[PDB]
Amino acid sequence: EVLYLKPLAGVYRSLKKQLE
Repeated sequence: EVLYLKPLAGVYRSLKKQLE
């Protein structure tokens, strides 16, 4: 995870529909 690398990158991706 590295503090917030994976937490912000998964939450933001899925919401923007896998970041279209």
